Amino acid sequence: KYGDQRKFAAVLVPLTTLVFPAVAMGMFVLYSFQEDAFWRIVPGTKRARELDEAWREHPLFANSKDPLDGLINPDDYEKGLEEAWERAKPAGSTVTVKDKLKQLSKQNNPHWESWRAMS
Amino acid sequence: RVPGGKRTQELGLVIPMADEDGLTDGQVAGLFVIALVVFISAMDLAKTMYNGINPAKFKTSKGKGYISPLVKRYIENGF
Amino acid sequence: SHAVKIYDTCIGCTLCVRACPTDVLEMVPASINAAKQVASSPRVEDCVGCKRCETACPTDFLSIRVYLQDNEETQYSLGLDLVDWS
Amino acid sequence: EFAGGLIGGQSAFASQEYNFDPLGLAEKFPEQLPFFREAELKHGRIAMLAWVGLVVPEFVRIPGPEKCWQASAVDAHSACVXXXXXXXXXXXXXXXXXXXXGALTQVFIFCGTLEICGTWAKMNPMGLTMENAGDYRLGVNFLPDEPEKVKEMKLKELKNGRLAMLAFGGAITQATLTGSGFPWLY
Amino acid sequence: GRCASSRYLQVLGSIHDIECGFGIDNTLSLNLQIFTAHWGHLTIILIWVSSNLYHIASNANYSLWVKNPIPSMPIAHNIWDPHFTNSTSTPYSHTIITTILIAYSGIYNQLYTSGFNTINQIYKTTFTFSCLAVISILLAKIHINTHSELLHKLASHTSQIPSFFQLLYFLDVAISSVNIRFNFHTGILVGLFSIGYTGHLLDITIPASRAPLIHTSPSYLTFFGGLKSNTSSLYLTDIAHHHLAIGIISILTGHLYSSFRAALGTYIRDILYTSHLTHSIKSLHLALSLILASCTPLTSTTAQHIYSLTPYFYLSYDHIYSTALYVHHSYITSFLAIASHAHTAITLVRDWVAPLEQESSSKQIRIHTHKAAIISHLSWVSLWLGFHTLAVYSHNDTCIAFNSPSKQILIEASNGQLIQQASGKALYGTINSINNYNKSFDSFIHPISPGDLYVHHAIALGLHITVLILLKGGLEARGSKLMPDKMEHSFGFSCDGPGRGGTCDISAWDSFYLATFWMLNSNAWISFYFHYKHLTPRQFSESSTYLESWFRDYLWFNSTPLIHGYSTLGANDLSVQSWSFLLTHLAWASGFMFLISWRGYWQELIDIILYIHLKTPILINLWNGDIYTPLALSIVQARFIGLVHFSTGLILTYPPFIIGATS
Amino acid sequence: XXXXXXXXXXXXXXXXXXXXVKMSPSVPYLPYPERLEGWVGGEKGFDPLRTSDIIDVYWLREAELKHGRICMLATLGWISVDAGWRFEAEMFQGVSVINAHNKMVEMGVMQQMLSIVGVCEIFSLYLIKEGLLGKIQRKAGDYFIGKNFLPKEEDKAKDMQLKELENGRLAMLAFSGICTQANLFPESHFPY
Ligand code: CLA
Ligand code: CLA
Ligand code: CLA
Ligand code: CLA
Ligand SMILES: CC(=O)O[C@H]1CC(C)(C)C(=C=C/C(C)=C/C=C/C(C)=C/C=C/C=C(C)/C=C/C=C(C)/C=C/[C@@]23O[C@]2(C)C[C@@H](O)CC3(C)C)[C@](C)(O)C1
Ligand SMILES: CC1=C(C#C/C(C)=C/C=C/C(C)=C/C=C/C=C(C)/C=C/C=C(C)/C=C/[C@@]23O[C@]2(C)C[C@@H](O)CC3(C)C)C(C)(C)C[C@H](O)C1
Ligand code: SF4
Ligand code: SF4
Repeated sequence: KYGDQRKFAAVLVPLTTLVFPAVAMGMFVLYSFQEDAFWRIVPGTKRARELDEAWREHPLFANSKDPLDGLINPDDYEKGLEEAWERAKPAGSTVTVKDKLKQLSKQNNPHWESWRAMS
Repeated sequence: RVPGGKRTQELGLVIPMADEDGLTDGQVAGLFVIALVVFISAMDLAKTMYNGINPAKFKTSKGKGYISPLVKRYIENGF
Repeated sequence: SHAVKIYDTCIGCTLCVRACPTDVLEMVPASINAAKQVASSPRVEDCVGCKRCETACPTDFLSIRVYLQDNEETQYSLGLDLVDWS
Repeated sequence: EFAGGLIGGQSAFASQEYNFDPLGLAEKFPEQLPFFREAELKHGRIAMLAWVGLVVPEFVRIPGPEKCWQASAVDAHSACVXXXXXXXXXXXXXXXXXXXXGALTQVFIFCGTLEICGTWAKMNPMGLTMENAGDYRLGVNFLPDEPEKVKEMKLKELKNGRLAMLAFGGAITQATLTGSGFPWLY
Repeated sequence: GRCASSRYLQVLGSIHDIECGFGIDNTLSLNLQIFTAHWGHLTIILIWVSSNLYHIASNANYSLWVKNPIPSMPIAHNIWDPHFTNSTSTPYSHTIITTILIAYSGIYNQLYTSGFNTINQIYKTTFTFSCLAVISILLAKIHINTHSELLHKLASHTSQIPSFFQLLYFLDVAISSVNIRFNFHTGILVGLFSIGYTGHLLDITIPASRAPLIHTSPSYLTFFGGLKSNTSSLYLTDIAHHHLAIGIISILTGHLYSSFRAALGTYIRDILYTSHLTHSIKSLHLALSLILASCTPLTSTTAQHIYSLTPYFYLSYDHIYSTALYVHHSYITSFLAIASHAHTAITLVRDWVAPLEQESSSKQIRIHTHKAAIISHLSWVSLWLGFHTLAVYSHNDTCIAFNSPSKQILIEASNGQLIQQASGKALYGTINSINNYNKSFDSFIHPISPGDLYVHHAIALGLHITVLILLKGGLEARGSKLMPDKMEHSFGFSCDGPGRGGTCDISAWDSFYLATFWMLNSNAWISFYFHYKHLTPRQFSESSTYLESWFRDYLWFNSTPLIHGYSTLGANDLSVQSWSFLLTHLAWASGFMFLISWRGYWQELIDIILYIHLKTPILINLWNGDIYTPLALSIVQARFIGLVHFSTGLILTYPPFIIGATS
Repeated sequence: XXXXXXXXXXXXXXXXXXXXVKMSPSVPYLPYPERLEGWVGGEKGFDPLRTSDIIDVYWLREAELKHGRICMLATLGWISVDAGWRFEAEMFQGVSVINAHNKMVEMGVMQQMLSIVGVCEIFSLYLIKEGLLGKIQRKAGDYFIGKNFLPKEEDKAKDMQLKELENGRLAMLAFSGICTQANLFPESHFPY
């Protein structure tokens, strides 16, 4: 008969539109209370820290987060910058290149990514 | 069937139904086996995408990695 | 927690400090303006984000800028009353 | 250096270099000179074999599919391929002939396989240069161990190839115009 | 501290924003995640294709529809719903027989044209496509492993020199390479796919459409025209020849860039550097935007040419297929069109490096230098079109309400008529120079009237305003006069506070949100135009110059069968259509409160409700709210949810009307 | 010179001396594919078409062994059925091997075998992946069967593994000729 496929429907439709959705919702609310929940979008999860440290352990990605990464010979760059600043230093100015860069790198933003203290 | 819409009634459009079954239960089961294979593979893929790449595998995993000889050529051919 | 940053264009109005409803901002001595003072945000963990400080700032573009971070909200940045997160 | 220092450009009166390149393609395309020499040697070899097999069938004809294995050297290509469907496309509906199918497509597929695992394998995978242009390392043990002997043997190969290319062109054109036997004359 | 109830919405709002992932540290991870997601999406597409093929094979009547296609109706799938009447018989079943749904997709004509004759072939096709889904997932796993193996091969990798760190940029050269991708896409994926489909047609489709013929001779490549008389569709020989020509052209074109060897082909970077471009081609958002802007003309022309030149057997004989396909593809291409602009704005926010202030070198730089001129002129043309279309429509409405049809302003559509006349002269010259003439082109050129002119002006107005909103959002995404720091913030953010005049809907995402309403409105105008002209060409030609005709003779008049679907007189097979009609009205109106009412009201309401819960005897001793604190939806989440409700209601309210009016 | 050249950056590369390149022994004009070194047959060094320059050899050796093993059985099956060896049970009177496939799939016994081959191959697919991924300890085409008759001299095993490949390669070309000759000339037998 044209029916006889409803034997499959009477099991599949209740299953996949009631049992599977209910199990999925229960599993989702259970997953919501894991410490790993939404670790890719929610800040301050343990797995995020472990993944970042694992990336940092790779020899290629050691100095990857540094915005100044790339200077093949930073000593040459610093020496050239110091020489160029010496010829342009205003009168009896007492600022050197080294401490100027050191104090231009050190800013005061305590409340930046402070969420790296729980997980 | 109780038709609706002007055109179906004024043209006599009908919807034939096969008196046979279509697919036998064996064929449906054969399709469901491969559907289950897709399902298992998709769950595995979802797990892998959720966890993402593990860079620290070189400290624990065996072997020494491999770059295919064409991948090297593609590396040095440019970008 | 949000991010409240003070820029050099500050002229020591103190209006931003007075407008803050949770004592996030304060006045610190400085030497970059005739008022010899600039604002500071030492307690942005209490910044709800009302942006009243930005409303009160009279510089051409705000010397104080509040950057909203919704995926960062704490109990203080949300103003939770019925519920404690501590 | 002329044409990247390839064998073939030296004159025969000696003390002179023909360095024949009126269009100056050697200096226009120095990065494709190895490919140019590959093509020149391939044309020369194919033309040598083509002239030999343009003369020979006038005397002996292998006894086979009578649809081919018959006629003048001119009516030997379109006859030994038959009315293929479009071009070099086997008729899968009626294999075993009975109307239309090729008789050389076997030569075509053998040449394709050899060419791919020949020139293509020499250039694409893990490399041809100026010196190893036509060198497929086939019968090099027969090549004498002397720096000038190898050079003169390569020059003889090149000049025989050029002569065979011109000769095949003339021979096939005369055969098409006249028919006739080996002289290929009116 | 922990999160509140807004965590779910915050996470799901960027659930696929792989750039915003927290573990992701480099373009290698981003590109590999995107590639694996592509593989999974291709698997989903293949499973969907196999799904449709299975349901046509099992719960359908393809074997009977193929015999008598013109008056017959296809079956989508059976209905198994325990909520129906266990007694009597539903209006969707022939008494005691099972319950069925009529397919309005068009797969029946697709399979019939492609050469399907038997259910067994469809079953084998379903099996093969499920196999292909398995293959796609396994390819995803394979590529994840190969890239992880390259990463592990960096445990045996060093250049013995400080330049070894350069390998960091080439790890994802497999995905990020452009020349190889362009060459192989344009050659293989386009040209050779077309050539393979020509082979399919010549081997199956043309053999399984006529009496037995020669061994697929080159006479199967014809140049007739359109609309074979018997099946009212394009000649399969013409389709095979078209695919062959396109395949040859694209195969030749695919040898352009330097893909596999450095000695052949020109580089895309050098092509752009010597032209009016040189954009940042390494941005993924830029590529996504400009390929979504490519799928948009393709999908729009698909909608136009499935109807104008029907390519499938007996597709024009179905009064519901032709409208449903056109409306579906018009909506798809509108979504892709607005997607292109949205991702252009995201590109400008995220992946665009600009010179200091004055270096007018980049194309985006030159656009941004005079962006005010662009936006002002777009506003001018939008204002002109709106004023002069609404005013002329109002003139016609007023003068036809006042018993004066002859006082209307009816500008004869002379330019479109000239284009149609030129095209018709060309086509007629083509036909007259044929020994097998008397051909037909169906609706390639249609009667153009003043109503057509007014509707085209309305459509141009809608397109202009949608482009205006999207372009303004893109150009001012990095900073406007009101908020000259907008590129320091996210692509989508709530506002900039009530001060400085008030700054609601200031982000570029808010520009997209505003532009989606205009996209929906323009698409509704286009779909109404097509459907009205489809239902009654004569009445549209005469009475469509006044908007009251659109209101009465189309909406009010054609909605009669749908509302009568289920009533206190019995039900029809349109009962689902009417129920979904009302449900989509409810969904459309439900999103008004997410758009009109804003957060603070509801936050106070939620505080009151939470007070109740923390005050109820039993709840307080089990749930103090400290875990998943209920909070009102944030501002951006609220706008997005209201937009989703509005879009769902507006889109899904239409198919019930189409089915009720055409069927 | 195993390396393709000797340099630091591929712009000032110094290509290896022509007489000093390793070179394949099968195709004398091609350099040796170093990716094949270590595997069983990697002494004839035959890989033109460069299909191992792109695909992990673990896959190809898995496919090479499966083809050879399946051809060694198929060649024996065709020879025996052609010489006349129909199974003891009745319903196996297919008269000719060329029509044995369509005859048996009609009877219903091919659907059983396709299932049994299918499950073992799905099990093979799990093995091949985890074998490649370096998770299990499995080589290419090593389904852990036998392993007791495998010679244990660290060189005799190399010969037997090579012997399996050589017989497998011969069977691949043998069965193709066997099947093709059967269709062309329905005279059907191992001698033909
Ligand atoms: C049709 C659109 C629509 C709908 C349905 C609602 C619904 C609601 N509004 Mg609202 N509103 C709207 C438009 C709408 N609004 C617009 C356009 C505005 C203009 C700004 C407002 C402004 C507004 C304000 C200012 C307030 C409301 C309030 C309310 C709520 C009070 C009514 C109630 O609790 O009934 C229940 C809700 C219903 C929708 C009734 C039907 C419920 C269904 C039919 C039964 C359940 C279905 C079943 C479970 C299916 C399960 C789901 C399925 C997935 C399984 C309710 C959630 C008030 C409120 O929240 O105070 C309590 C309030 O203060 N609204
Ligand atoms: C470019 C070379 C070339 C080409 C394209 C052809 C093409 C053709 N020949 Mg022909 N032939 C050739 C060379 C060639 N020949 C040579 C060199 C000889 C002398 C032995 C012959 C002797 C010959 C005869 C006697 C006949 C043909 C015939 C034919 C036609 C039918 C095909 C056939 O069975 O040939 C048969 C050809 C051969 C048996 C000779 C093959 C020699 C090849 C070219 C050498 C192998 C090349 C290989 C790739 C390199 C590695 C080996 C190397 C170390 C030598 C066809 C048009 C038949 C016909 O219909 O004529 C009208 C015919 O009866 N040929
Ligand atoms: C002195 C009056 C004046 C003039 C010369 C212009 C001139 C211009 N306007 Mg404009 N505009 C005006 C008033 C004026 N506007 C007012 C009052 C408004 C507020 C409604 C606007 C709103 C407006 C918009 C929104 C846009 C323009 C645009 C434009 C430019 C294109 C022309 C156009 O769209 O006109 C059409 C003008 C309108 C639709 C506005 C209505 C016209 C008003 C009512 C005229 C008022 C004149 C005034 C009463 C004269 C009093 C004289 C008396 C005191 C002696 C053009 C430079 C467009 C642009 O920038 O493109 C380049 C554009 O998009 N205008
Ligand atoms: C499906 C069959 C198959 C497969 C997968 C392999 C796989 C392999 N072989 Mg192998 N081999 C085979 C059959 C096969 N073999 C046969 C039949 C022979 C006898 C001639 C050999 C002889 C052989 C030698 C002598 C050597 C190998 C080696 C290798 C390894 C590296 C070679 C490579 O990358 O190719 C793998 C990829 C393929 C084989 C794909 C080829 C598919 C192409 C497209 C088909 C072309 C042939 C076609 C049917 C002919 C066209 C007909 C007509 C047009 C003329 C690899 C494990 C080498 C080794 O041991 O390295 C460790 C080695 O030295 N093989
Ligand atoms: C392991 C292994 O194998 O190693 C191999 C390696 C390797 C290298 C492959 C080998 C080789 C060498 C080979 C095979 C060399 C063959 C060389 C041939 C056939 C040369 C033919 C030249 C014909 C010419 C010039 C025709 C000239 C014709 C002319 C000028 C005709 C001139 C006419 O005026 C004449 C005469 C008649 C007029 O009507 C018109 C025309 C036709 C123009 C070995 C030996 O195998 C060993
Ligand atoms: C016909 C036919 C077929 C065919 C064919 C084929 C293969 C046709 C082939 C034709 C072919 C191969 C034609 C070559 C011409 C070569 C020329 C003109 C060389 C000129 C060379 C000249 C003029 C050289 C001049 C110089 O020497 C001068 C004078 C002084 C020297 O110092 C320098 C130079 C070098 C400058 C089909 C299609 C296969 C089947 C069909 O059924 C029948
Ligand atoms: S209101 Fe603005 S300008 Fe005034 S003190 Fe505060 S930050 Fe400085
Ligand atoms: S946003 Fe509000 S709470 Fe935060 S610093 Fe400014 S005024 Fe104070």
